[PDB]
Amino acid sequence: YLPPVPVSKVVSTDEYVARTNIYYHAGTSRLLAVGHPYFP
Amino acid sequence: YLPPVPVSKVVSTDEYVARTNIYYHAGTSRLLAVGHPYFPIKKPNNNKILVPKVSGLQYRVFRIHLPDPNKFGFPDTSFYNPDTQRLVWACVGVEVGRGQPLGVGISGHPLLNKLDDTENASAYAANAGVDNRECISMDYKQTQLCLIGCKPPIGEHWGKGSPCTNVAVNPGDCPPLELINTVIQDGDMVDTGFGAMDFTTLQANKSEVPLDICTSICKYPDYIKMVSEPYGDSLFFYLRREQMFVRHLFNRAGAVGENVPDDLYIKGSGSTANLASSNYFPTPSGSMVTSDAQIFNKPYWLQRAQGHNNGICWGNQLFVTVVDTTRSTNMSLCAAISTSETTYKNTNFKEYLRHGEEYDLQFIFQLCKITLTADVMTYIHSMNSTILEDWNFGLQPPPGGTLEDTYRFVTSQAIACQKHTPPAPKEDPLKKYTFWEVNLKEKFSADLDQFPLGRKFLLQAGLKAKPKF
Amino acid sequence: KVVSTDEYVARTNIYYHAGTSRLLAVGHPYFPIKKPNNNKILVPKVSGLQYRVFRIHLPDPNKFGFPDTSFYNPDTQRLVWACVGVEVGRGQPLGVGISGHPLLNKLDDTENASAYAANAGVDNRECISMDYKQTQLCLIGCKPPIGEHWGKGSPCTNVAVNPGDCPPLELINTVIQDGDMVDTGFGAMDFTTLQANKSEVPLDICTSICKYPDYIKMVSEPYGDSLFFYLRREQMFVRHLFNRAGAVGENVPDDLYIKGSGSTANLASSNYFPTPSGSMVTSDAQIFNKPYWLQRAQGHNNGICWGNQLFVTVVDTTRSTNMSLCAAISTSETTYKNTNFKEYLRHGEEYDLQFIFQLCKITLTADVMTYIHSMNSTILEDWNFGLQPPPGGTLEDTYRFVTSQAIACQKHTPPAPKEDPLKKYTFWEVNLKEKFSADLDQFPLGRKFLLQAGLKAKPK
Amino acid sequence: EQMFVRHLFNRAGAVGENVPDDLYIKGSGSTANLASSNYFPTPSGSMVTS
Repeated sequence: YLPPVPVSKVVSTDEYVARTNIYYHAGTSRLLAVGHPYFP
Repeated sequence: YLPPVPVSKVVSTDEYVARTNIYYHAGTSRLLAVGHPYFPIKKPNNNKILVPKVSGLQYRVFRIHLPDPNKFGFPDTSFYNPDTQRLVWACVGVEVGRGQPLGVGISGHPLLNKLDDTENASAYAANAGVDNRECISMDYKQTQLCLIGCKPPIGEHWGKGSPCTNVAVNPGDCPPLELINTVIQDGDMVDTGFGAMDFTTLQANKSEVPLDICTSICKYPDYIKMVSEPYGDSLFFYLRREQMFVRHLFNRAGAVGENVPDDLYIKGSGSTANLASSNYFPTPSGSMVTSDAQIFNKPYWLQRAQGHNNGICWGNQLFVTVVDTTRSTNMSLCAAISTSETTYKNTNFKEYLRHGEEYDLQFIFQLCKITLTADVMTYIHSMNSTILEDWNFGLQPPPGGTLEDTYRFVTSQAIACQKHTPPAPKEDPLKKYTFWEVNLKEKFSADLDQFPLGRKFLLQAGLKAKPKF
Repeated sequence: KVVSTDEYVARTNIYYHAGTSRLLAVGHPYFPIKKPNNNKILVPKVSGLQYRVFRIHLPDPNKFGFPDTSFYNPDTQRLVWACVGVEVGRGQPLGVGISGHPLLNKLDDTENASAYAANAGVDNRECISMDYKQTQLCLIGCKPPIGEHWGKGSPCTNVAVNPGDCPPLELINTVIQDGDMVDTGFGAMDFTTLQANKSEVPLDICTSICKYPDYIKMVSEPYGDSLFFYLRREQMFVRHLFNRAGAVGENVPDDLYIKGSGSTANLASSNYFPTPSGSMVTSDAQIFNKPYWLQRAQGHNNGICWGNQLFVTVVDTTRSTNMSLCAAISTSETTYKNTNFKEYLRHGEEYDLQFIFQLCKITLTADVMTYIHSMNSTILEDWNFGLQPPPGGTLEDTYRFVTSQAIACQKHTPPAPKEDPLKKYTFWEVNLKEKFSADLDQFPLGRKFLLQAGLKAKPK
Repeated sequence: EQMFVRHLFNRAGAVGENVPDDLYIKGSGSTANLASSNYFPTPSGSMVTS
C-alpha cells in the first residue's frame, strides 16, 4: 500500500472568513413558563 | 569487590532510536457490548452460551495490532535506506472515549452468611439455627484506572498451594496461603475490597460474597513487580483513583474455627453463657461520584516514562487495559406475556437484565528508524530475540542453525506410512490467553487536521498544518 | 554548644542504592495462635493495627573499597554513610478492615429513647464492633522512636488504698516495640492494669499498651538523632453514643440537678463514650509510593546514620481488609448446613524498602575526637582510632586439663559478642548487607534521583 | 453532574431466569425458595452549592 491523497482538506473556517470592526447586541426581555410537572 | 564489568547495563532506549518528522492517526469507529451482569446464559442442556456474561466490573483487555511500517512506503521514501535499517512505530498520545450517561450499578446475593446487626442490639442475639442466610446487596468500591504498554499487565492474587508435609491435613484445617503472579485475562474481576484471591477454592460456602465474584479470582495490579521490570516494557505509564467507606457491620455464622483464650475476657452466664461468633466483615459503600474525578475524555501526553522504553511498541503490538465503575447502571425492563387482562398481576411480567458498554480508542503515533551494528544487534537479541524474526536484517539468518531437510516422500497416505500435516500458522505464544480484540490494520490516515483529537496535538505544538488557501 | 553536623562532615561525589526484594507477612488479627497445652505459638498474631518496626544494618563502608580509592587517606579518616532519600512501597488493593468484641459493657442507645431505660441486671454486655481511626504516619532516624503512654504509678502514702479506689495516673516514656498498638482514639495507656473489666474495648487492644509518638520530647533531643523527619495524616468522626453499666464510682452532687421520682426516682449511669468512625478513604491522602527528598531536618544530623544503623517505622490503616474463607469438612451432602463449615481469618501484609545513600568522610583532630566521644563514645569502638593500649605479661597453661589431676576449673570469658544493648527489645529485622549496587540507572527508583538533578543519563 | 446511592430494593415479578444452581447451594425451610434476584439503586441528589 501507499495512501493516495484524494482529499479536499476540509479546512479551518478562519481561512477564508474575514473579521470586521463592528459589533452589536440584542436580547430577549425575559422568558417565563408555567406548567405541571407530572402530566399534561 | 566490584565485582566484574559486563551487564551491559540496560540503557535508555532514547539513545539509539531517532525520531522522525512524520505523524499519523487512526481509530476505531467505536465498540459496544451487551451482557447480563450476574452469570452467563447458556442453553440448559447444551454448554453453548446463549448470551455472554458482561458487566462493568469485568476487566477489559484491549489488544491492538499495527501493520508493519516497513511494508508501508511513504510519500517521499528516500530519506532512509530500508535495507540497512528498519522502521518502528512509537506511541506519543492516547485517548479513551466513554459516552454513557454516568450512573452507579450494583449487585447482591440471595443467600449470604449473616447473623444480624452488630451496630445496635437491645438484647443478646438468638440461637443459631440452620441457614439464616438472607437476601442483601451492596455497592462496590468506586474505581478508575488506566494501563498502557507493550507487554500484558501482570496480575497477582492470594491463592492456596501445598502445605509442607509434617502434619497430615485433615478436613477443616486452615489451608496455607500463597502469593501468586499471573497474566491478566478479560472477564476477570476487580476487587470489591475483599482482596485478590480464589473464592472458588478457598471459599467452600460459595455464598460468602455476592454472585459476580464468587466464580472467578478477582485480581489486582502490583505496581512494584511490574515497574520492577528491567526494561519496563510491561507498562510504561498509568493513572488511578479510587475511594471507599464503611456502611454496615455484620457477623459470619457457622462453625467456630478457634475460640479466643478465656484470659482475654471473663466468663459470662445466662444470656452470656455462650460466646457469639467472633467474625466481622464490613460492607463497602461507594461514594458520591463526580464529573470531575472522571479521568477520561481528556487527552494525554507522554514524553518520559519510568521505564526505558519511550513509547516504543515492539512487534507492531500494543496493549491497553481500562476499567470503570462509573457506568455500572443496570437498566431493567419488563415484557408482558399477556397484553389483554386489565387487572395488574405479578404473573404477567417476566424480567430481564442487560447492561450497556461503550468504548472508543484513538491513538497518536510517531515514526522511527534504527541503525544496525553488532552492539545494536547484540543488545536487541538479548532483550527479546523473537522480535528479530519478524524483521529481516538480514535474517540472523541461521548462524543459528538450519533444518536438516524434512523428509517428503511420495505416498498416497494409503501406502503403509505415517500421517503428515502441512504446518505452522501460529504466531502468538499467548494464544492460550483469550481476550477482547480489535483490528486497526486498515484505518491509518496521514492528515491530522481531519480528526477531532489530532488538531489538539497541533495546538499543543502550535505550528499551522499549512492550510493557507 | 552542639553544632550543625554539616560543619565538619564533607560530601562526596558517589552514590549507591540497594533494597529488599519485598516483605510479606501473614497472621491473624485478634489473638495469637498456640498449641493448647503448649506455650509455643502455632501462628503469629498480625494485623495492620500492629505497629511496624524496621531495623536495617549497613555494611561498614570502610571495609568497602572503591573503583578509585586514592581520593582519601583511610588511615587519618573514616567513611560514614548518609541517607539522602527514602521510599516506602505498598501494594495491596486498598480497603478497610475492622474489629469488635463479643462482650462489651453497654447500657443502651443514648441518642434517642422513648421511655426511661430498664433496670440494670447482671452482664448486659453485647456483641458490637466498630472501625478504628484511619491514620498514616512515617518515621525515620538513627535512634529508636520514643513512645509514651498513660499508666499507673504508686500513690503517695497517706491514705491506704482500699480496693475500689481511683488509681493515680502516671505519664511514662518508653522505647517502642513491634506488635504494639495504635490509638483507637482511646489514648495510650495500659488497659491490662488500669482496666480490670478487660471487656471495655475490642479485643486487639485489650492486651497490650497502645502508644503514641510525642513529637515534643523526641524533637526535643539535643542532637535530634532520634528522628530527623516525619509526616502524619489522620482523621476521625463520631458515630454512636453509649453508656457504661456498672457500679457508680461517684454520684454528682444533687445541687447540679433536681430530684426525680417514679421512673426518675433513680439516676442512670453518668458515663458516656463515643464510637469512633473512620471516614471515606481516598487514593490522594495516601502518603506512600511517592519519593521523598531530604536536605535539611530540624535536628543537626543531616542524614548521618551512625554505627551503620538506621531506623524506619511506618503504620497504615488503609490496607486493614480482612479476607475470610471457609473450608468444608464434608463435601458430599447437598443440603446446606451451618455445621459443615469452619471459618478462619487471615490478613495480608506487603512492604518494600528502597534507600538512596550518600558517601561521606570525616577529618580528625582532638576537637573532633572529643566532640564525638561526648556524643556517643560507643561509636568509637567500631572504628579503629581508639587506642587503648592493652596489658598481659604472663600466663600458665598447665596442660592438659582433662588429664584429671586438678589444675583449676575453667574458661569464663564469653561475655562480649554482645553488641546491641537493646537486644532485650525485640522487633522485625531485615539484612541488606549484600545488596548494594553502584549504578542508579538500573533501578526504578534512582533514575528519578537523576531526573531531579538531571545530569546526562550518561553517554552512548 | 453528580450522584450517589441511597437505598437498595428488589423487583417483584415473574423470574426471567434462575441462576444455575452450581453458583450456590440448595436452601431449605425459609430458604427452600430463592427470593428474586433483581436489585436497583435509588439515586440521591447531593448538596447543591452556589
